[PDB]
Amino acid sequence: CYKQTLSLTVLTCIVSLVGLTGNAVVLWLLGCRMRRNAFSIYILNLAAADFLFLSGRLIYSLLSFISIPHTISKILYPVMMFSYFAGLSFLSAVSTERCLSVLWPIWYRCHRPTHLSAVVCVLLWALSLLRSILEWMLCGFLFSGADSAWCQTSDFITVAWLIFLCVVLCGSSLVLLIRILCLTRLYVTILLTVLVFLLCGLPFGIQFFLFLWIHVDREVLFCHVHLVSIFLSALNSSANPIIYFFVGSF
Amino acid sequence: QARKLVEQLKMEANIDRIKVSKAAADLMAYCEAHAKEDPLLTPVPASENPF
Amino acid sequence: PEWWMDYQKRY
Amino acid sequence: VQLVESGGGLVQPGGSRKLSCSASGFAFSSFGMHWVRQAPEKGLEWVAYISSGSGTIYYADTVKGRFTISRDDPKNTLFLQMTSLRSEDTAMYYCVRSIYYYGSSPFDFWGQGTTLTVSSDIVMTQATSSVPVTPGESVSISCRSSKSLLHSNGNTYLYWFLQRPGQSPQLLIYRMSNLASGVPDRFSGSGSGTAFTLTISRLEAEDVGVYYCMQHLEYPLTFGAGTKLEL
Amino acid sequence: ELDQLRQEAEQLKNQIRDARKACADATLSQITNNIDPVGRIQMRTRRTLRGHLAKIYAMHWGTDSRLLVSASQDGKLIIWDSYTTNKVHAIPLRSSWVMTCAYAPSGNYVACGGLDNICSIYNLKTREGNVRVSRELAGHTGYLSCCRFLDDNQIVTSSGDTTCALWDIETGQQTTTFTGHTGDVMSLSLAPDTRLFVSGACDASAKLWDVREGMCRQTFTGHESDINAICFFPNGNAFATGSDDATCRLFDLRADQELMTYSHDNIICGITSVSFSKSGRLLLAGYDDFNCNVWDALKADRAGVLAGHDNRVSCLGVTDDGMAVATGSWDSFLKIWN
Amino acid sequence: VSAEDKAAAERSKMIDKNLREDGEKARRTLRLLLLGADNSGKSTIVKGIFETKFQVDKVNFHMFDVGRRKWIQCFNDVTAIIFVVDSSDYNRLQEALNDFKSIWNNRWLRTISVILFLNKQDLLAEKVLAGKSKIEDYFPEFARYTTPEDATPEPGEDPRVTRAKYFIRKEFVDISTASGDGRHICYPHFTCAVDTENARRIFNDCKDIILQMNLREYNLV
Repeated sequence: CYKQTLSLTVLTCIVSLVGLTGNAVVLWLLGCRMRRNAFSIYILNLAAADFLFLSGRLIYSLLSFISIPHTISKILYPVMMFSYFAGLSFLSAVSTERCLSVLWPIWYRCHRPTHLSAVVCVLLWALSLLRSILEWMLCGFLFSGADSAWCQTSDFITVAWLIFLCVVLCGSSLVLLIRILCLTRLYVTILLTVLVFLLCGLPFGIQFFLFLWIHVDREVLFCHVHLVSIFLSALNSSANPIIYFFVGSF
Repeated sequence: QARKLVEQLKMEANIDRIKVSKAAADLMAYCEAHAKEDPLLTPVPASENPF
Repeated sequence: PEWWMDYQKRY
Repeated sequence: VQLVESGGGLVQPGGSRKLSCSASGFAFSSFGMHWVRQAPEKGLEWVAYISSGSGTIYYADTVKGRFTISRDDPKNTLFLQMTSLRSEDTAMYYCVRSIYYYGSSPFDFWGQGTTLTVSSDIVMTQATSSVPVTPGESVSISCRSSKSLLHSNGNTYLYWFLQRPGQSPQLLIYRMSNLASGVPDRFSGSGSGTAFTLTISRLEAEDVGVYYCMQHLEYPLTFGAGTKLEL
Repeated sequence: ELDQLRQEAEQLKNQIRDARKACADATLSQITNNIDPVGRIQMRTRRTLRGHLAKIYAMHWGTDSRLLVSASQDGKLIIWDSYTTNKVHAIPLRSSWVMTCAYAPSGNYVACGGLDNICSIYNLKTREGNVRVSRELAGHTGYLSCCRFLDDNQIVTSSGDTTCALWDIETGQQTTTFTGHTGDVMSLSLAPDTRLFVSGACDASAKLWDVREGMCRQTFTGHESDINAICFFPNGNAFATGSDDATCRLFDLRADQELMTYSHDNIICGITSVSFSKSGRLLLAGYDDFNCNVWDALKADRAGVLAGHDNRVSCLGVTDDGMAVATGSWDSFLKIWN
Repeated sequence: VSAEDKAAAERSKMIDKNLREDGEKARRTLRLLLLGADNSGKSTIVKGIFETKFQVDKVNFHMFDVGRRKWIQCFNDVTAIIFVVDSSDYNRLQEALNDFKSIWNNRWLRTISVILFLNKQDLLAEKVLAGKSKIEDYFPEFARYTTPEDATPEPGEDPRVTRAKYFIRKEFVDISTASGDGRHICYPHFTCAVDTENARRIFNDCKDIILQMNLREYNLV
């Protein structure tokens, strides 16, 4: 299995590098701008969530080759997954307000509070933290000797949290298509953002927390599901500054 | 009617022009006499900028 | 718990 | 522009009262209002301050914890509620409007006050206490301070006030150099940090009274002992 | 007939043109060729003034070089303390369509006007604490483009009815009407001695007026599009103009023709505002291309750029002490450069 | 900060608290600009500045008419320009089509949409049924023009009027489709003098203008 592990891990770093710099430019461009519309605050927060995730993924992948302390991973994992989940919620938030722009356009442009995007983004940051602290408590050192049924619920909530973010993303994107139908870019962009989420961003996390409590073959699950999901996640986060910012910038 | 335009052009037709060579020197002298008093040209130290 | 591989031991 | 006050009268010690002042003639909401009291024979002492929007309230340590200041913007009225009155709280309470921006003149208007008869700090001193002067002659009133009143922004925060007999104090010089509106040009101000003077060239009648110098550098606002000019 | 009178105009228009070529013995470029270039001017944004919720069309400085007034389509004049970025006043306006703003030399008054054809004068410092209208000046049949003060009771206005006006605010009526433009007047500048003023109009012409008399002493015609901005040289013997043809031009009063042109093939956008520095060595012009340029007024070479705005740069001013430059834009922001 | 500079800062904060509050009222009102030559019935549709306020479906509208190549830059941030054209006076339709071209192709109105009310479709019916006046004398292309069979929303009116109608609408829409790049749209209507449905049409058109602004915020269109 030495071919597969080295092939994908090297590629993930290159995907990380092409995207980690692709999100710094977004953070630089959107940070300097002063207009800062509703869409831009979400993209700014989504670019921030990708920076920590790719930094964690790049650092983690390098240590698979080079040597370093093993305790470093203790401070590297619960930063990636705090940033992986924040980015996935910011995408469900973009499509929700994208739908509200079409259903109620006058309300969006005239009656929507100006700091709704700021408040919703800090709430989603708080929710991701609350999930992470709950996991570190019920699954780890503070319930180590109690029982193994306290980590199981912390993984059941996480899977139930990821499904909700798919329903909010896909439900919002489906309702928009109905309102417009009842236009080439509108279909292409909507179906592109859903597919890059369903099969590039969501697979990891769903398999990590499902298979963490369902037994499967080690060879299939590791070299073909866990490593492929790692590579796909960095592909989604790298693709987000393109799909959301630079498509409209040129 | 058209008597105003011909009367106005007469006023501008007879005025004391001076040479452009004398014009540039007078402008140049003002920009050399006061060249030490414009902060925008030569930046003033940070202890003299109110900004 | 028994079937968990290395990375499933995150903490 | 008017500031008429109500309340007052004899109060027993340990009691309570609510002094009130009403404004009519100016934008009361865009003004900060001060309370300054004056004992029967002593000088002027600063009590409390409420800002525009009521978002900033300061008190003197004598009245802190037992006096509350408030304003009613729709009704154009300023309050001051007493608790646990004392024998040191006997004075005539004045209401002062103050407006703060660049180039403004704070402590412009003083309303004739109400009499209540209950039955660190920048000390700054007026060395003289009484000046017998001849009409038409220039007179100089000087007061000094403990620390420099010249700020890093170039403003020397010292105010000169005049109290004619049986009248409310009015402003003459704000920030050590600037004449107030309606004040004759014969008045002038000069000085450095911890050294100030007020020159009244070509003195005239209806210009005799007790001259006060106030600091606005920091709270509490400290007045002077008061130098009076008599004929 | 009318042809005979119209034929005399063509005789003089060539007589002035001929008598004007007898004075061009050398150009301003040849004479100022052997003077050292200014260099590269590196100005950084020292302040940004926030609070306007719409486009800014005009600003004007105060003689104290610290306060400035700003106008915006939101319908509010704000007076700023540039050193501390504070807001001294916010003055609501009857009409939201404001094109001009003036700050009186004494500081007691600010003027405003626009599509309402009215120049409204405001009493800044008065009792009652608040800013109120002292006079609404009416009489123009077109929108108001620029207004400048000569005194607390003496004001010059330019309108889109091809006329400029001189007013007495105490009386409230026009004293002098300056006529002679065949198009809308977009800007005017006041001589430092307050005895002359130049007017730029949408007929590609610039006219020098005598305030005391009421006559057009000279007419300058060198542009090819609308003149949008105008500014005297500090000496009072020259002025610079800005046009929709992406050129700035310098005109001499005494010689009575153009001395220099400030063009560059990269610039194809019009010039909104123009201003000089305290000495006259720098010409600052604002452009529709979101940024401002700094020219060397004696060598015609670009000396820098002030690129900090996200929309059209609408206004531009230099303090009387030359410590700062303030720009405003349609992106609802002001910036103090140094 | 001194005591006075601190008090000045607190005043500056309260000016902000009122600037933003006024901005909220400004954000919920929709500004329009009314244009049209004299004889257009411009002032009689919603039944130097004359502001007019009407509200429909609890949405505030605000209409200005000026009584132009220079001041038109002020109205770079309006919701719509309402252009009002008499479809009866065949002499001056060329002026109307040239007036409309200059507004459509103006540098500062590149992203401003135009609602196009064609006044006096009742007077047009009289001139086209009476027979005294003919379009072909004024626009030669009318003779070689056939009514679109597909676009036939004509309820209970002569095909001669509908031929005359839809030809005048084409002459304006084609100016809109020529150089628009898709950033701004023209909405053509047909209003008489007794028409009362006018306020709704401006509203139903502004709801589409705002929808296309939001579809450009999210890079969808």
